[PDB]
Amino acid sequence: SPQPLEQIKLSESQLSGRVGMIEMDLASGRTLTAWRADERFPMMSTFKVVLCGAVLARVDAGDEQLERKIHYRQQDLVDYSPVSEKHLADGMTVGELCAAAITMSDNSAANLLLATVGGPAGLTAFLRQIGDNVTRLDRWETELNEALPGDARDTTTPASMAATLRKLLTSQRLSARSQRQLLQWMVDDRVAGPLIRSVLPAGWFIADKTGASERGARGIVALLGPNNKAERIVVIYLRDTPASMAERNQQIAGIGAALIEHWQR
Ligand SMILES: OC[C@H]1O[C@H](O[C@H]2[C@H](O)[C@@H](O)[C@H](OCCCCCCC3CCCCC3)O[C@@H]2CO)[C@H](O)[C@@H](O)[C@@H]1O
Repeated sequence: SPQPLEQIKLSESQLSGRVGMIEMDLASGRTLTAWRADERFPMMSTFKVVLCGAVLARVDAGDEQLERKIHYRQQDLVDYSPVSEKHLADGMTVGELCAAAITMSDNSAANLLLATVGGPAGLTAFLRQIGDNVTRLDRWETELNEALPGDARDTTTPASMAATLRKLLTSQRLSARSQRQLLQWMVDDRVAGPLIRSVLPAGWFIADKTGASERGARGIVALLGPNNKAERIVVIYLRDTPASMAERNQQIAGIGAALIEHWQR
């Protein structure tokens, strides 16, 4: 593989789309690689990590409990509810809802949790309160995945998302237990985590949340590193490509390959 920046450029040429990426040390925030890091990209399901950070902040303040059971109705469900459609009789706890949102990308779980933090506007306010002045959530699932060209709704930048993830995971804004919970939910991703491990060399840590839109977008927020350590945050977003989902996936994987082969920068 080529050097990471060279591979990112090649991916734009092959996809005819825009790529945005940051690679950052998790412990310190050192930025190693920036490419279109201040340009906007749709978050898609990657927003669910920030959502559950806001839920955990409420738990830490005594305004929520991960144990609290939410009884919801079938009319509350939106498209793609693999976990939440199974619990119309018995409900789900707040913590189960976050696990479903992050680890299964369950959309109805995410909307139930979004309500608890004051909707898109409440989540955006939380972001402002932790010093992210760029990321914005405007819509609910599934409309937030529309990814219309030129639309600023439901977007982040690679730089803002990486900094926000680092804040949630490490800055002691969340309690120790809450930081550990957020990390574990990402470690437990079932959508892409197992597939990524099956193509990662031995020794590499992964934790992640992915997102997708049928209108030529794709993204991942990840923790990655050798020696089984979550050394770096890697954020990659794609937009405005006509390419197949498979080719979007392959190009993101190719950027990862370039990082792995050229890690010590
Ligand atoms: O010399 C480095 C390594 O080179 C290859 O590893 C390949 C691997 O066989 C392939 O499957 C992967 O694809 C990359 C898969 C990307 C995984 C995650 C991508 C995401 C998630 C994390 C952030 C970035 C994007 O590339 C590496 C590096 O070439 C060898 O197989 C391996 O023995 C060797 O240790």
